[PDB]
Amino acid sequence: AMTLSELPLHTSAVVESVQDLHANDAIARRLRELGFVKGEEVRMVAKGPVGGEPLLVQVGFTRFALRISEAKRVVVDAASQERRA
Amino acid sequence: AMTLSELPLHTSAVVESVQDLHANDAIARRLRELGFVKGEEVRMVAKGEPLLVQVGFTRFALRISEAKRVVVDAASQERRA
Ligand SMILES: [Cl-]
Ligand SMILES: [Cl-]
Ligand SMILES: [Cl-]
Ligand SMILES: [Cl-]
Ligand SMILES: [Cl-]
Ligand SMILES: [Zn+2]
Ligand SMILES: [Zn+2]
Ligand SMILES: [Zn+2]
Ligand SMILES: [Zn+2]
Repeated sequence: AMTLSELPLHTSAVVESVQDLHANDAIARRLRELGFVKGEEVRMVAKGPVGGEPLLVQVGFTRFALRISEAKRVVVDAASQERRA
Repeated sequence: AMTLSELPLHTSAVVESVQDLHANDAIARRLRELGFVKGEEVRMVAKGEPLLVQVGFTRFALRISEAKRVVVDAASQERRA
């Protein structure tokens, strides 16, 4: 499945779910609590793919800095991708 | 391959290497610089998160994704007090 860690710059996508990386995943839990839920749009604002980290992503009107390991928990719908040019 | 994230509580093991999770892995580079090198002994002192691991006289509080990068020798495991 495509994850947020692979979302190209200036591109939005619809969140499908947030998958635990391991048992009792506090990071995954925190992401869900912050708005990363099925049906909501998330966009890659800066850094990543390429460039490096952190990945600056936006949900609603709030921006978060995520390591690739953190963004990889968020599964997005690849066919919902749209370039915000 | 056995990783530090799998080292049981109060058990020690010898580091084999540090594996990148992705290309251009800065965290992996930091671990290598921190002393997680081939031949060094690492001990799981607190949990089995956070995973508190000790190298020498330094205690590192690692998350599982960070510890999973550190590969250890399975035959080198030792139960400690
Ligand atoms: Cl976590
Ligand atoms: Cl990462
Ligand atoms: Cl990194
Ligand atoms: Cl983790
Ligand atoms: Cl990480
Ligand atoms: Zn993929
Ligand atoms: Zn990274
Ligand atoms: Zn740090
Ligand atoms: Zn974790």
